[PDB]
Amino acid sequence: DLKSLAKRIYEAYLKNFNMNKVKARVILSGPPFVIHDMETLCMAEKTLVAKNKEAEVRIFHCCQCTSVETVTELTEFAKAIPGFANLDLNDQVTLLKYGVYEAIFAMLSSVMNKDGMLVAYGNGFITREFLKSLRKPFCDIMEPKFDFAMKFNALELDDSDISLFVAAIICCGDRPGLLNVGHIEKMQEGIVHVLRLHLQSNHPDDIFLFPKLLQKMADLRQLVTEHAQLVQIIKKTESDAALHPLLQEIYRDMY
Amino acid sequence: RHKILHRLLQE
Ligand SMILES: CC(C)(Sc1ccc(CCN(CCCCC2CCCCC2)C(=O)NC2CCCCC2)cc1)C(=O)O
Repeated sequence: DLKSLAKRIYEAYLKNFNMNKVKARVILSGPPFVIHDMETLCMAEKTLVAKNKEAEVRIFHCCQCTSVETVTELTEFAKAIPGFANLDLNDQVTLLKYGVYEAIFAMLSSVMNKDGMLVAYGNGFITREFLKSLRKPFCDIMEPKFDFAMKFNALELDDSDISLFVAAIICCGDRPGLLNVGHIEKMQEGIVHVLRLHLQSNHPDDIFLFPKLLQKMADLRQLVTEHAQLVQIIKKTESDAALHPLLQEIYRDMY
Repeated sequence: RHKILHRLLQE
């Protein structure tokens, strides 16, 4: 039932993520509150966030809360991938541990354009330049993500493609410390098989789109490797930037 | 070692 493995994964994607590509493009076309300077950030915090430090530290805390929620949605999505709930609980944990941020930065592309990113459930839009304006090390977090996203978005994927791509990212048989490698590789084989057939049908004019996407998965691995290095730096050198517990679990010992 | 995530997974 290949056409139904795809549909099951797509359905699980639409069920579990608040933000997706069709919703983001509707908003990014035609109004989110633009955050482009310190004044608008403060106004946005008044109107979009309920409950005092440097601007950069407040942005970092809001971002963490968001990542905590995305990690939670991705866990629910993962449990809905055929076979995943059958793996060993340790392997489930290992697959999400290394997979979530690859998935998060793929999906972040959906809400990014070259000028900024849609944030807060579609209700704000932060300019890329404002984020560059922040002081080090916080002006370094988002930029490499915009760079990745501009290359990713040029592939013109839709949510049916992205759902399978994210499933393939999560079902990766070469993560450090997997116990039952063969069981994961067999799952991934089927997802990737369905992804190749789905792209062939959904994008019949890009004959290299499947290997283009495999390469993006390796690009996202490097992107997360570097991201985890910037986070480790932040966690040493910034007194006010402690990680939410679930995020500490995920980053501890990562790369 | 991944207490919260393990909790999430078993729900
Ligand atoms: C927190 C670290 C340590 S670094 C990190 C990681 C991820 C992100 C992107 C967070 N974000 C902006 C959240 C913007 C909040 C906004 C700020 C201004 C005032 C109003 C509220 C956002 O919209 N994420 C989408 C969510 C939908 C699905 C795709 C991802 C930023 C930094 C982590 O790595 O976890």
